[PDB]
Amino acid sequence: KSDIEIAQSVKLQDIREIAAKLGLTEDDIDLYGKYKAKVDYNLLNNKKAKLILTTAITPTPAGEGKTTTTIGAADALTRLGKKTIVALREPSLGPVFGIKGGAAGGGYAQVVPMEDINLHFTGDIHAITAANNLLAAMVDNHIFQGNQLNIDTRRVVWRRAVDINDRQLRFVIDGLGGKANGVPREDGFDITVASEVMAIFCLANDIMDLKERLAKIVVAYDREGKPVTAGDLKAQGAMAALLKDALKPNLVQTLEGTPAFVHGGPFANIAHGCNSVIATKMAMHLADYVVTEAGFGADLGAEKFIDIKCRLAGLKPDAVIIVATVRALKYNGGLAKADLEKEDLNALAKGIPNLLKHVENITQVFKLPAVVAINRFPQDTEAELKLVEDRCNELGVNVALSEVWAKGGEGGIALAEELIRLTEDNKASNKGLAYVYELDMPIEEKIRAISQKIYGADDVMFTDKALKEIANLEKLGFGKMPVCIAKTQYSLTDDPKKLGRPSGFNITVRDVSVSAGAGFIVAVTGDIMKMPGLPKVPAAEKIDVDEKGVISGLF
Amino acid sequence: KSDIEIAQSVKLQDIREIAAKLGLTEDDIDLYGKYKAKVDYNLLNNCNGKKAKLILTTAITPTPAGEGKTTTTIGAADALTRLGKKTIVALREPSLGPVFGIKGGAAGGGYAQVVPMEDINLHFTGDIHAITAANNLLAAMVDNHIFQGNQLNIDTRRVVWRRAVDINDRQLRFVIDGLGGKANGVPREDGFDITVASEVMAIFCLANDIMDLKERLAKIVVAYDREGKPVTAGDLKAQGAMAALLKDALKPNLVQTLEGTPAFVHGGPFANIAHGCNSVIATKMAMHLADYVVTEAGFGADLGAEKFIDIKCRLAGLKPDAVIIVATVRALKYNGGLAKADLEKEDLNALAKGIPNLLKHVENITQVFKLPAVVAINRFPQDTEAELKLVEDRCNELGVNVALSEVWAKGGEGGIALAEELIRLTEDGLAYVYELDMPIEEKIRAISQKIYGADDVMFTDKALKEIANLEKLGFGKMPVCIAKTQYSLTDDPKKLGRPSGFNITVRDVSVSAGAGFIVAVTGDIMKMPGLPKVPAAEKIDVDEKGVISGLF
Ligand SMILES: [K+]
Ligand SMILES: [K+]
Ligand SMILES: [K+]
Ligand SMILES: [K+]
Repeated sequence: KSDIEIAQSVKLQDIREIAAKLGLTEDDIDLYGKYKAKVDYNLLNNKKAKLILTTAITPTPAGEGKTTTTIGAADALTRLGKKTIVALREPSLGPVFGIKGGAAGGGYAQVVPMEDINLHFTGDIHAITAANNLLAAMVDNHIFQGNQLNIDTRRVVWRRAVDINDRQLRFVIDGLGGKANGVPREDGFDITVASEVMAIFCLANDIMDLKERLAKIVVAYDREGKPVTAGDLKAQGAMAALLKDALKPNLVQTLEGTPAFVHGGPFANIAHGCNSVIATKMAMHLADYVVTEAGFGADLGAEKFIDIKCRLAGLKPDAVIIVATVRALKYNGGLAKADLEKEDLNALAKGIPNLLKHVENITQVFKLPAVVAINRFPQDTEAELKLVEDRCNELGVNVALSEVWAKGGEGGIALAEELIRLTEDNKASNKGLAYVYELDMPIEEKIRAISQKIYGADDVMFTDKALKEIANLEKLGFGKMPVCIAKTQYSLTDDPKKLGRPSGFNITVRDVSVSAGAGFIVAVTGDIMKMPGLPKVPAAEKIDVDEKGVISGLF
Repeated sequence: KSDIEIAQSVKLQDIREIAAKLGLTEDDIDLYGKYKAKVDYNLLNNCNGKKAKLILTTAITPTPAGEGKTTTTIGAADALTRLGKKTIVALREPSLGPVFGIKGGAAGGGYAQVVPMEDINLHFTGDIHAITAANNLLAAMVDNHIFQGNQLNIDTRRVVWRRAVDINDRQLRFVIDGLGGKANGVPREDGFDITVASEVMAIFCLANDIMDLKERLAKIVVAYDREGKPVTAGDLKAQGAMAALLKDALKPNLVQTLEGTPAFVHGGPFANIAHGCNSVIATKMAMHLADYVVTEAGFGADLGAEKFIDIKCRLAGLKPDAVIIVATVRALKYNGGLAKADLEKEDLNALAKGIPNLLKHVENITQVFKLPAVVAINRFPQDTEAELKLVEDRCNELGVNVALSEVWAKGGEGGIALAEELIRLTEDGLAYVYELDMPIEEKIRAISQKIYGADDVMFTDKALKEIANLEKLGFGKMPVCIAKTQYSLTDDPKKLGRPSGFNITVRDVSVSAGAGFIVAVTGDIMKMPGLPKVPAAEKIDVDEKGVISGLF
């Protein structure tokens, strides 16, 4: 019984009745069909919820069902009589046509309508694409019309975008055709959700902060090295006007009718891998418990959820879910696929340190309440689960068995109860929030602080190129903001083949740039794909529509 | 009072009420906010009309300062509604591009508007994004096929498909893509057009339903192989996915006039390289849901009206019941040589030198297309009683009445005389300029001689060769779409008046095999406008509440 079969076999509730559960009326929402609606963001200036973060262990090529657990947890809280909202990211449209689409969640833990969310949804990503490309066209128009700001054509760092998996646009030359048609320069397209516009869209408090952030975008450098901004080009009003409706969070729902926001969807390497701040804040204003998540494992996603999103937005998670599976741990202990359906306590024993490292980071470094969610598969023996529970309990952390894939909200009551226990009226902590690094430190000491404390690196090495880039960013006033580290998700090191809990290793930063409007430094550790390619046989080939307009072949 | 202020000062009816006027339940429509809806296209095949009376709004040869064809189009519909006739106005959705370069504008004007005006000028219901995505998906699939082995044996230098963005971006007119070594694609020359110039928009507009959409896309010629044979979107298995991307967009957008007349706004191709009409599915939907439908075509009757009949009506199987030809006194005086500025003071000489242009359009409609015509004049206050009488007198001598229209100032009240005449014209086989079985040259000669009044048509040696390749490849039974300047009946924009003793020169001929017509270019054709020195974008702004200002 497919995710698509499951999603189609369930009568969804009209979105006005889902909105009713949040005390929203016809006047608070803009409908986009029967099962989708945008919530006016002006509600946010007239108490707040407990915030739960769903993160996970180091990911495998397949998955650990993080998003599925994130949905399942919210459905469970709802059943226990808690007014709850699950907040998630919108997937980009590109992959749907290359390597198949997929569910928001899975099993009986989904957010729906599945088909619309995968396609145009409410048009957020299209608005973001238009804004990015307007900016680019305004940069080139300015150069063409006389280049008053003295932009060095070879130093425009702003890139164009489309939400299609198109390798042909990674490296291009545009502005050709003689003097009436542009001025030649090297350029390229990123997949829309990699644009700084998407990261900014997700870190904005409101429409005004969006506009002020957009204005700070560095689009190019002039001929003596000084940054030129979207503000210099007077683009920020037009971009924000283009993003006016998009920035209203999208209200949809779970298979059990828990209210749900789907909004924003940045990269989790070159950006912070979270859904939008405005949506998270909206959920906390309308509910008593909010469940959300961040991309990849807890070394990237949660680190950036806390040290970037929470920091700049002024939020604090009240508890963290660390998702794990017996399979993924045994893979981390070096068992190799196809050999993972059999019980192996030795292999599991060698995989647990990874989980423990992530639990240690959440409980000791970030100092947050935590529960471990094992997504129970059928072949998970009684001993294997007991083993995970014992090792976790020795750090003082509980394990909840999650069966939400198979049973929906009923399969995550134990997790939900633990989360209620963990967050029990004890907010306390006038302290504030524990971050990995402080803002006033130099860029290399933040990268070092993250690499050592979170990844468990001995140290971080820097190339001469990286070092020079850091120096010039310190000068230009960018030395006092969060640092986003772009590395592989499949390992705690920057070498993806190093599984388990690696030690006696370093990270190596090869490139450092600023997302000035987003408000963070991006530190790349090698190669980061910004535009995926279509396979030999794209999924598009088998996507069809019939006489009556029903789409087939997306899943 | 400005157009946006009027559009923001009128209290609009919930679109569900508007839908009810047409007998549509909750149920039959997808709401996009309180004042917009998409109507399900499965209501077509549904049952059986009982088709409406179809009214085509066209115009004289345009000047830079427009003649308000759209406003008259909206007003004739509002008038008809006030005369108790169940009416829908059908219009084109405008592209986003120009709004950020030279500021947007009303859908119509004055008290003859379709609204919400802001939404229509931005993302609306997202139709143009779906189109852009479909076009750009196909382009990605063409390149992927080449990158992955190139079974179809495409010549990389003969990929004629082009990418799309709805931004006025001259930087993308001419590009090289597929650079960065073997891992990043295959080098070729390429470029973007503005989205609404893509064949996907023309096909979007000519499709009868979702199955006709899919089958038209399959026939898109994306490239040629190394031995001259066309490769298609169908060969790439792209048509299903393109249609999936366009599944919702293809449902017509139901909105309203200021007075609450049901309006469709849907589709919007060029009127030079394409046919300049709103979508067939929206017109057909309107003719199904109503008794009168008022719609329009881009530019003057030599371009828009010619193609509305010879391309849209031919392929869609429609027949207009009457034609409105819009003109103004100022426009005619301009066309009779009077050089701007003075287009304010009376000048019965210059008017009499402009009128022939009008009479040529009237002749083409009433004698060549053999259709009931009415000339509607958008009366300005500075128009003298004698100027207006001279236009009426010259028109009455050909058998055509003149209705004074003041729908700009007075709304539907100002189009009563026009509407009453339309009722009279529609109470008291379609004639095409050419037959499909004629060769391409002869079809181009037919339009040029009968409609523009040219002596003959000249072709370059390149055009003759291109034409011949299309004849042999089996594209010779298709309608022909002549792309040329709108500001003149010739292909020289300077030639105002009713020019005599001229020829047209066809310099380039290609095919939109999906859309089903040949495009014949006669001069420079700008498919991607650029931004001015100071883009309108610079003064567009949004406040903490999320109100946009500076858009108009
Ligand atoms: K999507
Ligand atoms: K560049
Ligand atoms: K538009
Ligand atoms: K080309």
